Amino acid sequence: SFRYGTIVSRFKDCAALATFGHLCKITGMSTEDVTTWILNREVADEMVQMMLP
Amino acid sequence: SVTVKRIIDNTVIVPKLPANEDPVEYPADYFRKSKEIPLYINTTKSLSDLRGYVYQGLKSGNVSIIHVNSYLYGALKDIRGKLDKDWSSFGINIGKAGDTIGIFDLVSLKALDGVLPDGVSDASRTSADDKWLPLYLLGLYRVGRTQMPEYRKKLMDGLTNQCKMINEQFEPLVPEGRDIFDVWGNDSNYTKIVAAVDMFFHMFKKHECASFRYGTIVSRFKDCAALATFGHLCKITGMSTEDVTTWILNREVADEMVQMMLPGQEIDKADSYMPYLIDFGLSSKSPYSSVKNPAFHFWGQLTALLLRSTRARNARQPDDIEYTSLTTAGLLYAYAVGSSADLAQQFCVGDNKYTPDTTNAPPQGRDVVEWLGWFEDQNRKPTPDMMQYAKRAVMSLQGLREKTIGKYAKSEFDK
Amino acid sequence: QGRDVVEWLGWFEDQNRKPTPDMMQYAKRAVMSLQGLREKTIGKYAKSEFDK
RNA sequence: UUUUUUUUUUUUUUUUUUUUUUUUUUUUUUUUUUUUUUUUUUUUU
Repeated sequence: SFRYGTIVSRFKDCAALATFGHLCKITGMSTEDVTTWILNREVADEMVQMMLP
Repeated sequence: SVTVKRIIDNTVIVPKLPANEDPVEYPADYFRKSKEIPLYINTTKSLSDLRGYVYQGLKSGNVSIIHVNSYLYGALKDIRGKLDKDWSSFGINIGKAGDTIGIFDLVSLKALDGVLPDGVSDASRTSADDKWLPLYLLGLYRVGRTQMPEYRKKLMDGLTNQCKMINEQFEPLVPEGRDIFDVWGNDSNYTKIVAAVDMFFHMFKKHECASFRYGTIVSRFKDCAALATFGHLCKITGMSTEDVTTWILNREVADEMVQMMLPGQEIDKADSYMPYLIDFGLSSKSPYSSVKNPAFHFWGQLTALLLRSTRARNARQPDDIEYTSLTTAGLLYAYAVGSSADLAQQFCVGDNKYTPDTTNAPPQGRDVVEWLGWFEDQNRKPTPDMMQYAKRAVMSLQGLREKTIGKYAKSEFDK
Repeated sequence: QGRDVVEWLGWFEDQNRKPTPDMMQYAKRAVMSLQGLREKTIGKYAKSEFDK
């Protein structure tokens, strides 16, 4: 129960990652199939940055 | 239907929903086990004292239900009522030729031994016993049934009925909302007293004390609304019980009808135990309720409405029935009766009219097969003419309540 | 004719996988004249989607 | 320097209750919030 309030530290300012998950569940597409619909240079860039191994 | 399979990987799934027993219980199938109906009149001590016990108790406070029961049995112990011909129901004999049977000529049996105040109360109250006090105690069962501001409009008609060569006043003061005298409804023995009062005076309509009936009337056919709606449909369509039966066009309405028309139930009998099946504790789940006839209730009451019933306006819309399928059925029936007027000459002066004298034109009369054939040829979809009939029927209905069939019907047909 | 999935899917095919204008009117009718409905319900969702 | 759901987790998710019911229906009645004595412009000479 100590989680209520301690929960907003989890993925704190990792919102971009969260919208990638969300975009998948809405389009219902695979993670890779969503990746292939990225059509702007600076959106590809950010994706590369977000996915570094 | 048995086997269903997931097509992606050829594996067998079995679809299943939770059980639902809670089955019906017929009047007849009860007297198969017991021959009597137990009336547990607890205390049988001092009848004059009880009159004061209930009077002072009702005058704001917690009057015991055990008390009033003991009172009512004492006050209504009039062995009046000259039996006209013969009285028998479900095998139990009650009357013969010229018998002088009273109102409690079904079982009495003594019970418990715990009483409240002890002995002689306040000798304050005169006779005026049987004259009005029993009417009131029975009259609170009528008022107790409801739960909307209609109470302070049905209790108003209680007080004005205790003046028939009487004229007194009132008793309690607290608003209802289920708290005061509403406890009594769930009393097996109290309800049994009310049901035996209604039954006695349904037979002895001419009797002086038959005024007790109004207040105890709401027990006759309690939880038998579906049966009432079937009668109403016959009256409003003008068709016979057989014809109406043939106009059932949904599988689950048919089932319900069959359930209701079980052969050995004495439902068409003049003076039977059947209408008091609930309050005499003969049944824990009426076969005849709206709850157990939801498809039939909706279908019957929707048609009734399209045909210009004023009752139906305010009927409850049930849950978990096929509204779409049911509604289009009801429409066909109403449209058919509303088109085909009966209209035949009845009287003459040696001068009669004889009836024998375009393509998508509706059938001549009110035969199901003719209309069924016509609906097929209409692509199994309701015509513009019948949709316009349904509109005209529902528009200009005013102030219809939430969750009624009237609200459903205006909303469906008058966009 | 009936209520069979294979059959209705084949008819949906014939309508290049997009809902018909009669279908849209059907759902329109089914949702218009729904009264006060609260936020984040499938009621609110359906009226927004089908009543415009 | 931030962060950028006036999002947030623990299950959950009819401002759903099942006890039976369900016309804010009771009709014993009886139903112009008609009534009789003419009369029948809130007409006058």
